[PDB]
Amino acid sequence: DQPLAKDKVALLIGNMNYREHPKLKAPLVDVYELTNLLRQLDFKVVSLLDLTEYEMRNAVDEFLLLLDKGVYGLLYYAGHGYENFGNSFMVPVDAPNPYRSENCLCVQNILKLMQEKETGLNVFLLDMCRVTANIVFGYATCQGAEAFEIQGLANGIFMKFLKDRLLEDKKITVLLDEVAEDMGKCHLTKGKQALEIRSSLSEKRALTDPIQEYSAESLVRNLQWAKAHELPESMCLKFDCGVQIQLGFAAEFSNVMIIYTSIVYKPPEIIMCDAYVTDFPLDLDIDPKDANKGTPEETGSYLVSKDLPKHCLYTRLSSLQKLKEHLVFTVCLSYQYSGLEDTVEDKQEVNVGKPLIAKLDMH
Amino acid sequence: QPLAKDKVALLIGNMNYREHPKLKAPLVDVYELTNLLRQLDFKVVSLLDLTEYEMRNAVDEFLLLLDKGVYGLLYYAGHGYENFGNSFMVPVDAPNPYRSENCLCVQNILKLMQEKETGLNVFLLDMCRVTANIVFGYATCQGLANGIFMKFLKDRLLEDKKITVLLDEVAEDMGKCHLTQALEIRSSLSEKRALTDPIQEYSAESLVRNLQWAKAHELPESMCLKFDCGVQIQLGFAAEFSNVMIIYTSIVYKPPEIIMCDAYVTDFPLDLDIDPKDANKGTPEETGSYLVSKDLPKHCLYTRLSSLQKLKEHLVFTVCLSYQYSGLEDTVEDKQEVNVGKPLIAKLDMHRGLG
Ligand SMILES: NCc1cnn(-c2ccc(NC(=O)N[C@H]3COc4ccc(Br)cc4C3)cc2Cl)c1
Ligand SMILES: NCc1cnn(-c2ccc(NC(=O)N[C@H]3COc4ccc(Br)cc4C3)cc2Cl)c1
Repeated sequence: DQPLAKDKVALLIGNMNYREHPKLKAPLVDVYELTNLLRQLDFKVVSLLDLTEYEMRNAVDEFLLLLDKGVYGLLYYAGHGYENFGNSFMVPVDAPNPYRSENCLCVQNILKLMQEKETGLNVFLLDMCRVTANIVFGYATCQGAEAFEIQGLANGIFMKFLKDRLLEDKKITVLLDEVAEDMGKCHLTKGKQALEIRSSLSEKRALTDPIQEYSAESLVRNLQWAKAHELPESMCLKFDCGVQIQLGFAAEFSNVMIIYTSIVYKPPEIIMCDAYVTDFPLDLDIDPKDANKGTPEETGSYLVSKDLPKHCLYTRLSSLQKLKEHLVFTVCLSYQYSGLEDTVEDKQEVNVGKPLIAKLDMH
Repeated sequence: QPLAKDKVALLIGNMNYREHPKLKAPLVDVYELTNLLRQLDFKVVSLLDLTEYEMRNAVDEFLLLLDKGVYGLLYYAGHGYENFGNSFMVPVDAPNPYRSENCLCVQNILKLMQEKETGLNVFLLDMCRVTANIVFGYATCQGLANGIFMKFLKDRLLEDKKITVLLDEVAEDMGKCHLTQALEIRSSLSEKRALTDPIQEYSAESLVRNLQWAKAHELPESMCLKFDCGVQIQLGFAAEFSNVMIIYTSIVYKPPEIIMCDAYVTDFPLDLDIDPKDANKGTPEETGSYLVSKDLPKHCLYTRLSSLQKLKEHLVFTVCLSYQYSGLEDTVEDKQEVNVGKPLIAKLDMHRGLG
């Protein structure tokens, strides 16, 4: 008979900007594409980029609390990893050089924590660069870039093959076995990408299984998702000179938001009219040289450009998990009247609350 | 179509532990898996009750057969345990409590297998609590019936399907059955390999594998022993396992002037540790032998030699005859020493120590 999911939840972590290790590029595109594919399969997804050790530990611990009886969970990690004494570790962006196991997340410890859950299906996919829980563990490993090799937005090897099979209505073990076979058919993969599948799945479970809504347990999961996806409402700021500026917000990842400013009305007597954002909380570590760009791409934002209106100034806030209080910042306006030489200045402070992952209370 | 350069298998079943509870399922499970693998054209060596050094030597010699393109299968049934995320196979001489140093680390064996250019490497653990293409089945459980794992495995093993798909079906059958025992499958298989793939020989490498198999399966020829009194006794040999041979005696001819006579075997090498109270039985079952009873003639006396891996030199033993002439009261005794060479696993030259 048809297997069903009580619910479907997923946590995706992509680490790229390492303080003491080579920077990676594939986790950005891989996490974004996997988020959209899992959304088509009706997963409630939280996707985080560039997490420190404590951030990673807190995110995994909170994901594990959602794993009630019958729930389908998926944890995906892309970034640096390593093996030591038969144990594999996920490397956070603040890890020292050389790698110390105390500063990394032990994959085996997470599998043991998952083993204690009564989940319908638990999928743990590691895309690293070097009474049953129904756990399926996909361990993909690739070599680090060659220092003297020639290096757009390309997918990593594993995600390239996984995205072609992930939407299939087949048992997840069968599906991953097909992925391993596709990679074995390619000669370019033969020495640069490996895949090991560990499974204790005893039932025909698939990511496409339907979901079985007003219970407290169900509401807790919906509420965590809803908070993590909450963007500030758009604001129309009215200045004394008559100029009106709209402040817009778009989501790229659960901890990455794009802010844009647009001139909605400029009185005829005003010619120059620059609106820009400033005074961001110090926790976010925003470099002002990268804020107020003429295009979203100049802020390092390539994936949500479709959902952004043109003729704005864009700013990328990419460390929202470090925001411990409300997001308070300033919108400055620098303008010049027709027939006059001096530039006039004005500003207003805005409070847009706790956006996206920050709504879950960061500590 | 995928092909195997050759198909080799080593099956170990541990039951009679010195310091741990005795097990029964490995006897039946090893025997049944041997016959199924033989139908799939595997060259199989199946050993029972191995000590630490015996297990290490057998695994090391099995790993030497794993040349490029070969399909290997290693099966272990017996006590096992997990410690620090590592699993260990427990030999019959292991002390209590368990120790990593006295047991075989499963992960160390997987690492040794990882270095081979095998076409397919299957490692199945049935425990009681150029890629290598490794598929690892890890079954754990907490009376002549099969063990749980082998019961489900034997219904699927002969299928012409990819070994990973086949083991996934086994895990699903156990998940349906209320009776069930856990199963974890670890795989790095990137090609469509199956135990049913055909074998693709006169090369030296091919001949080395055939020779190891041939030696491990060599039984002594049947013998007709002729005694001075005219009595003739036929001595027979049957294989139950690679280290377990059944010996049987029968009176083929008794001269009319001999009113009664009995024959029996004695003086086995001390390495074999044969208890004479268990030898010369009227039925094979009384010797602890019930799997090969079909291939044994009736009305013989049976003796089970079950530790052939401990035989260092030729198997030399005595056939005694006690008889009585018609018209006489006293019983006449006679005996003949018999040398049957090194049978089965003993033909591979058994030694003290490691390597
Ligand atoms: N530097 C400051 C700092 C230190 N720690 N943290 C921190 C604390 C808490 C979290 N919590 C979190 O991610 N919760 C998610 C887990 O994934 C899913 C998946 C599905 C659904 Br439905 C809901 C959720 C909820 C994250 C962080 Cl990064 C910040
Ligand atoms: N206490 C005395 C003592 C100590 N060590 N040993 C000992 C030494 C060597 C072996 N060698 C062994 O079993 N070789 C087999 C391995 O499996 C296969 C599989 C397929 C084919 Br084709 C051929 C073979 C050859 C066994 C033992 Cl028990 C005895």
